[PDB]
Parts: sequence; C-alpha cells; structure tokens
Amino acid sequence: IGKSINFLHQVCHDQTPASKAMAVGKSAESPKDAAELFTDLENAFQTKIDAAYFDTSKYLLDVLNKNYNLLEHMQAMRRYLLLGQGDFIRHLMDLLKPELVRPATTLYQHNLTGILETAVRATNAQFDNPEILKRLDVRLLEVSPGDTGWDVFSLDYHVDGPIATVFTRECMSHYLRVFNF
Amino acid sequence: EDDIAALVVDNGSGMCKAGFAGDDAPRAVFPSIVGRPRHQGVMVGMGQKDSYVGDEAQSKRGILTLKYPIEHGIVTNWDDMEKIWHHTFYNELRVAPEEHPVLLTEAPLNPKANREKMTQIMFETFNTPAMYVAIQAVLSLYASGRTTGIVMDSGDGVTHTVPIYEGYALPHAILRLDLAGRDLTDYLMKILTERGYSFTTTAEREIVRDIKEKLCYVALDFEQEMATAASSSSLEKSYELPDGQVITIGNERFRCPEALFQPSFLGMESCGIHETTYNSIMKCDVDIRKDLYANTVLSGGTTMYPGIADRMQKEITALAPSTMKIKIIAPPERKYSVWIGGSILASLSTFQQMWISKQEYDESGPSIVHR
Amino acid sequence: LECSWDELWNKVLKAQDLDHIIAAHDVFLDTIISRCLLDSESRALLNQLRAVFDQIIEFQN
Amino acid sequence: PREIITLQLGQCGNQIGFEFWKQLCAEHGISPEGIVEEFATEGTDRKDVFFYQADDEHYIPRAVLLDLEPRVIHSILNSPYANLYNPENIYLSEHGGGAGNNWASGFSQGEKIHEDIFDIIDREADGSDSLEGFVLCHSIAGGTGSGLGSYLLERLNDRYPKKLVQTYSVFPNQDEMSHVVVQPYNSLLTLKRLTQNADCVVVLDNTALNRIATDRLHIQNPSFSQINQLVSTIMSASTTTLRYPGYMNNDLIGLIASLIPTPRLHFLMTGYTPLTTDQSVASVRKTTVLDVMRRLLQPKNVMVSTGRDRQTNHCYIAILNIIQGEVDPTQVHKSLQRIRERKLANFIPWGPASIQVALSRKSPYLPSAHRVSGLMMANHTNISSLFERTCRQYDKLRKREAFLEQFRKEDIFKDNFDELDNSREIVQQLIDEYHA
Repeated sequence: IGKSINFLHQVCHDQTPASKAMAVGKSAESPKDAAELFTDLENAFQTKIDAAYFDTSKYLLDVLNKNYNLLEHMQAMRRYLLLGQGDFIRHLMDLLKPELVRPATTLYQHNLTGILETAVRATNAQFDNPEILKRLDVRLLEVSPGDTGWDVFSLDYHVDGPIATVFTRECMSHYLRVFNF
Repeated sequence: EDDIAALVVDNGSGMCKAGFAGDDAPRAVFPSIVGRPRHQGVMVGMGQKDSYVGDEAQSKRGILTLKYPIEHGIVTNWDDMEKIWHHTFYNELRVAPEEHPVLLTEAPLNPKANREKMTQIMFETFNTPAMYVAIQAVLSLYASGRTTGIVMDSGDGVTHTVPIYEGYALPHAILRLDLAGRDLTDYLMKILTERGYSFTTTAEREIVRDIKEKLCYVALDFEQEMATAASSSSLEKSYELPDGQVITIGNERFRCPEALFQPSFLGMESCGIHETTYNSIMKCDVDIRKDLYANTVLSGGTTMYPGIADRMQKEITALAPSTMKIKIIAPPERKYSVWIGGSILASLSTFQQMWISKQEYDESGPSIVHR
Repeated sequence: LECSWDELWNKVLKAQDLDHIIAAHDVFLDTIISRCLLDSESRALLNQLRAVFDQIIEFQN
Repeated sequence: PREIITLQLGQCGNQIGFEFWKQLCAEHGISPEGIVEEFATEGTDRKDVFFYQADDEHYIPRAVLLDLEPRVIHSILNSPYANLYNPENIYLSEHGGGAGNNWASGFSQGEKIHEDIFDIIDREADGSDSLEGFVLCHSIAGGTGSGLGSYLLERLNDRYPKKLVQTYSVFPNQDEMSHVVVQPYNSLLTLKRLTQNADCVVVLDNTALNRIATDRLHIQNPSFSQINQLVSTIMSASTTTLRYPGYMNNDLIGLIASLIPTPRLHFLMTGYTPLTTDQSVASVRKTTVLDVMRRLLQPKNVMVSTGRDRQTNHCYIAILNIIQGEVDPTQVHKSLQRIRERKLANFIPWGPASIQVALSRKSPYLPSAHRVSGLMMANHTNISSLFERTCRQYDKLRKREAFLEQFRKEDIFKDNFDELDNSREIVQQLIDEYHA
C-alpha cells in the first residue's frame, strides 16, 4: 500500500487516493486512539486498510487510464516487435527491403525513420491521436557496417515516464532476441 | 456520522452534481452522458473499458455517440441511468454508499410509477442503508433561507414554477412549460447564421452554451437597448475562437434573453417566463398568494445573467397587481442552489427520522416513498 | 504467439494492482523467449532452427 | 500495398463480382457513397486492400467490367447502386456487339478494343504503388466470358510477368446444353492457357451448385440471380488475411503459394460451411470450433462434383482451413488434432503435406460477428473427374460436326483441334501421377 502511493508520485500528485474521505480519517483516528484507556486498536485496524487498498489500487489504474494508456501500450508493442499483425509488418517489410539489402551507412538512420512514419500512414490513420505512433523508433546495434543490413535493423518501442515503470530494462532486451527469430 | 458523511447527489436535468455534505458547492459537476460502442475492436484514446461514461465520454465525442440518461429532466431509460449513478459514486467521489446515507433529487412533476422506480434502484443495486427522495424545488428555496415562496426553476430541463406553502406544494399550480436552456443555445446558433457564421463542428457548439452565460449580459428594457443600438451604443463583443469561425454578440445579445418573454422567436404560441409565473399564482388560494409574491426565488442555469435580477423585478409588477409587494430574491449562484439546499438538508436536525431506510422498505416494498 | 497473447491481455483486466500487472507480465516475457529461441536447455532446437535459416539462402541463390 | 485489379468478364462473371463489391461495403460498415461510423476503421484496419486510397472519404473499387453482352453493365444502372461504380473507370458503356455465343467473336473483340482494354487497367492503376496482380474473374459460361479471357491471359503474362494471375473460373451446367452449346469447345481452349500461361485456378461447378441447392437453399431451379450469393462470400473469405490482420501468409500469394505442388496441378476445390445462417439464436450457446472444422475436409460443402469412389485411391496433399474470430482460438490447435484421428482426408507420406490454420478478426457488422465460418481450399487429385467428363463432352460434339466449320469463319482455318485434346490428356496424366 506504501509502494503504490509512490507510484502516483511518479505521476506526481499530492492527492490521497480518490476521495478526501481518506483525509478526514487521519484527523478522526488521532483523537480516537488518544481518548482510549491506554489501548491501541488492532482487530479493527486491518478492516479499514481493505477500504484503503481497494481504493488506491483501482484508482492507480485509473490515473493511468486517463493519461498514459498503459495497457493499450501492452497491446501496442506486441504488433510492432512481437509481430502481432502481419498487415502492419508486411507493408513495413516491403518498403524496408531496398534499404536493408545494402551495406549500412553513417546516414542509415535518417531514411529508416522517415519510411517508418510513412509506413504508419499507409496502413494506419486511426492511431495518430493515440501515442502508439509517437512511441516507436529505430533500433540499431554494435554490428560493423560491412553487414548486409538486415540483422542490425529492428524496431523498438520507446518508453518514457511512469510507463517505463512497468517497462523495465530486463524485459525488452529479451524481446530483442525474440524479434530476431 | 452523517453530518459530513451524507452524500449529496443532485441529479439535475443535464448535469449530475455529486459531493459530500457541509460545503457550499458541489465537488464534481459535469454533464451526464453515456456512450455505447457499436462494434468493439481496438480502442483509441483512454484505455480498455466496457463503456465510456461521463467525463471520459466528454473527452471523446466523435469516436462515440452521446445519449443523455436524463432527457428533458426525466429518466427515459433506467438501465443507463444506473450507469451514471455508478459513475458518480465510484469515480467522481469514491465511497461506497452502504455506510453513508444518500440524498437524491426528483422533478416536481415526475409520475409516481417513476418515483417507485428510482427507490427500487438505490436500495437493491447500490444497497444504500438509507436515503430520502427530495424535490429540487424545495432545496433551492432552502438555500435562500425560506420555507415558503415560489422558485422559478429555469434549468437545462422543464421550466418549473412551484409555489410551496410550508414545505407542501400546491398540486394545481405546477405548470410544465417547454422552454429549456438547451432550447436557447440552439436558438442562438440559427440566428448566428443570419450574421453568416454557421457551425459544422460539435465542439464549437459546446462554447455557444458557455457564451450564453459568459459574454452575453442583460440590461433593463431590451426595447430601448435595440433603440440605443440604432444610435450605435457600445455593447458588441467579439469572442475569438482560434480558427476562421467567429462568435460575436451585439445584434443577438438582447434577442436571446428576450426569448424568455417571447417564445415567438422560437416559433410557438406557448407561455413566457413571466407569463407562466403569473398563470401559476393566479390559480392559487387567495389567502396565501401574498406569501408567494414576497418570496420569489430565481434558480437554475438559464437565469444566469448579471442584470436579470432587476429585469424581472421592473417587469413583474406590470402584470400582477400593484397592491402586492413582489420582491425578486436573485442569488448570484443558482445552478448550485439546489445542491446547497441538498447539503444543508443533510445537516438538518429534523431529518434524522425522515430517512427512508431498507427496514421500512422491507415491510411495505417500494411504496414506502408514499411516506 | 496464441497461448501467450491470451495469457497477458486477458489477465490484466482481472488485476487491480499494478504490481499484479508486472506479476502477469514477468511470467509472460521469460516463456516467450524459451519457446522461441533461447533458454539454455533449448540448444538442440536452435542449432536446427539456425541450420535451416542458412539452408534456405543457399537453396535460393 | 497489394492492390489487385479484378477483371470481371462474361455473363455470369460480372454478376458474381457485382455482389462481391456489394458484400465488402456492407461488411466494412461504411456507406457506398460515404462514411458514417468510424467503427469501420477501428474495426477493419485496412480497407484499401482492394480499393483506391481515400481523399474524398470514398473508396472506389479496383474493378473492370467488359462483357460482350451489354446486359450485365445495364444490370448496374437499373440497379440502385451506381455510387460504388464509375461510368468511365469501372465500367464502359457497352463492350462488344457480339451476340454472344462464339469464342472467336470475343477473341477478335479483344484484338480491336485492344487499345481501350489496356486503357482501363492503367485507369485503374494510377494509384497503384506496387501491383500484386490481376484476378481474372471470368466465366466459362458463354463464348463471351470464355473467348475474351483467352486473349488477356497471354498479354498480361508478357506485359506483367512477376504479377499474380489467379482466375475464379466457373463452369456452366453440363446437364443442359441449351445454356451454352459451344461449351465443350471453349472450355478446352481456355484450359490450354491455364496450364502454361497461368499459375493457379479455382475451379467451380454448377452441377455441384445444385447438389447443395436442394441441401439447404431449397431451390430446385438452376439459379442465375442467387448464383452470385454463394460466390461473393467464398471470394471475400480468401483474402480475410489481407483485409483483416494475418500473421503468416498475410498476403494472398502467401496462401496461394502454399497450395500448389507444381503447375498443371492447381485446380483447387473450395468448400464453405455457412451458406445460409441457422446460427441466429443457437449462436448464443457458442458454436464451438471443435466440431465444425471436421467438415472442412469432408464432402458436404464442395463446389466441384466427383464420385465417392475416388476419395480412397487419390489423395489430398495441401488443405487450407481458415477459422475466423473469437471461438476460443486457443483450443484451435486441438481442432487440428482431431482431424488426423478421423482421417477425414487421406494424405501422402511421399514428401510433405500440410493442414494450414489461420485466423483473422470478424467483420464489424452483426450478421457476420458470432456466425462461425470455415473456409476450405482443398487440392485433391480426383479433380480429373470433371475434366475427363468435359473431354468426353468434347469428342462427341466434333463428330456430330458442330463447330468444325461454324467456328472456322474467324481465327481457325487449319485443323488445330487435336492439338487442344492431346495437351488436355498431358495435364490429366500429370495430376494422377503425383499421388502414389
């Protein structure tokens, strides 16, 4: 419950989850324990932490649902590097064959982004308003430019902000391996 | 307790205004909409969800089709009406109504077959412990610190003119007039078209309903106000909406409040606001008429103007007799005057045995609303 | 691809935590890589899935 | 882009492509002059596969309609539709003067409207970026659809060589010979061009239509108006990987490559379960995937008639089984399991064989959203039964002296008839030889 309040500080708010009835509660509790004989509560203490738990968990998924589209990006990287839909990637891979066949250059990067943006304006047009299309870029490796050109090319889904919380560093390195096969 | 832990849901006629008691404005007000997808696919905009409701349906209104669960003030469909109650309690408040009593609103002219219907929804589905069904007319009167008078509800619904004598209304003086504020905002687009600026986007039409309350002003005597326009007075304001379309005011500034008294611009032979005021009092008992003249209250979102308070005062004597003291009580806020009366009622001492619970619901079913 | 698409996407709408989002994802993303190519016990597979990779180039040219 | 220009030709062949375009507009959920629901773009993630791109919010089909009878192109303007059809680019106003019932009529109309016939496909490919190919939607019915289709297989094969050729051929009824009486002649002429000047065909029979038409359509009569219903559905199903998301063989030349052993052996049997829909209130139990792909290899849907004695000494080698939409599609590999335990079809041990499964999302439109559909594209080597039967109808009519001088007034003057017959027997021996 203490981890979750820190994840909306990566969304940055000073809001106690959802309602301000959680705020009244802190004020109520401090007299209620103080007035008692010398006894602390503890069979009732675990009861309102349920009512705090369901509140901050559905809301921490709702603060993302307004703003970041987390689980929508869950479907999104899968169709662009887990090859989820073939009409998106054959029409990529067609337009990509005259550049991957030739030796890589020092100017290789500036054409591969451009055909990438016109690639998602030759099968897509309903995802411009979505940020799916503002969150893909071109990934190239350490491979020497004597190469054929194919092997070094891969697309990567660019992650930033509180969406990089769930898109940890260990994950997509393994997708890199799975993209290649 | 319930002193601050009684929930005030004022289901108005186009906006649901939810909040906790002991405040003077609602927490969250927004227009009540639902949206139903036709074919489900890959979504766009906000994340996977079964229905875009409310303020996640007002952010995207060209990917969805809008349907008000509250249409002309009254619930037309009850399935989607539970869906906006679901939205007000858990998203735009967040508390479960099972430990906290609920104060919900009604129309002064809804049928009783409808009134047993809204009692069946709150007890069974939201499983509220207790609640009370309260008139919007009496709450707005209560924010104005009176208990008797007539309120001139002109909202985003049916105009009500409800004389209440000591918390009891006259069941032979509640006129249903078909002027709504939504009728005026719609009238305003089609006389903007005589200036040459026509809509074609739904988003530009949303700002027509804002401008109606915002830029537009009321002076006393419109008739000389158009006469002062012929000698070229200063009153013409030109709002700039970034794009080539303009919303100006100046020769349509005074016609649009003039349509309160004259429904002929809308093309009908119906009663005006002062007229429907005067017809309602003129069938009231002769002994309590005096108490209704001196406790005239403006309420609703249509009579949102800086200068409509005195216009109604100089205008209403010229109908009713002059051996009546008529005094127009005009609050500057009045959209929230139903809500401020609904919160203050939660903090009423004489209301802690006027609650309608599940136990009295268990002994007589949904006719416990008869009360 | 099927057994795993129906593993991640259907589980996340059941989930109410965020730490349950990574619990349904971290079990997904390490099976996908074992059943595709690399693990450390799949080496009898991927010697044959790369031996066929070069055999279709040489059959073609 | 994989833009295809459909080449609608003949008396039956223009009408079956007529409702092919009508089927696509209703199922993408868009108006045929306009757009009304954006649930059409969210739902179909590519609507330009077989249309010209948008810039007026219209989708102009990629079709050409020449036919020697003016009746089929007059069957559009006396239909209410004409905003999904262009009277300069999708159709010309009347082609040929021919009666028609002569294959040499449509062959000389092809060598003199020769300028306009290659100016209607580059008036239908001026938005093409990369052309996939040409699907010759022709009929073998009449000498109209059959005469002109033989010219365009030669000139599209030496002007565009790396392009798809694929025809959806229909055969007229062989049980009435008043329907076309030049039928044994025109079939064998067009078969010479399909077996060395073409790649794949999809063969379809009318005597196999009426086998199914007394099975669940409950019309005895041989329809010429409900014959366009059966055809437009199995056409639109073949490219559901290229219109809705695929994955592997997401192109049609992915599917079609995988169903060909080697040329002059490519005549593919089509089967398609839901011709009429009784899954309308019995669709709520959820029609399971499990016992409905058992008939996509059994003969209880096939559009080509054969005996039942050749389903045991002749063998299928490549069968495509397209299931679509939610149905629990993680138990789909379990459906492909229960085929082999039954042996609904027998498969050669001699080199590879393949039971190919794919899925794609269903239409945004309600009569095509919970209605499980199974698309079968077999290649069985008992396909020679129609072809020996047509050859048996060819040798008898040339001894009765009909079309040995009444077809030699134009384009034949030397005997070149036993040339068509001998090649016809080369193809039929090369089929039976493949299966061992």
